[PDB]
Amino acid sequence: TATSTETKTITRIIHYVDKVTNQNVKEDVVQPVTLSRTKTENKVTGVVTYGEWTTGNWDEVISGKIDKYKDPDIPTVESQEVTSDSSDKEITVRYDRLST
Repeated sequence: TATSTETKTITRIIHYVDKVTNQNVKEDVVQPVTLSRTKTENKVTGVVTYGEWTTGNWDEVISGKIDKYKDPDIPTVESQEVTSDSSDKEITVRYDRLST
């Protein structure tokens, strides 16, 4: 009965770009969540059993105001539950320059 732990990381990245030029107007926000489960192996029979994975959450991220730009298309990126079935995500928040 040998016990070990398996872990994996699921990540959401938020990008902030100019709507037209696609230049990044803010630093990326990177949200890694590391889930785990127990692994039990009988070394005589070779039988391996796995426990349930933990769960996580990508936190809400408010898109800040940037000088010279209108309000972002997405004012806030919502928090999201992360499970072992979740895939990595990328979200792009877009800012358009003032009309002036």
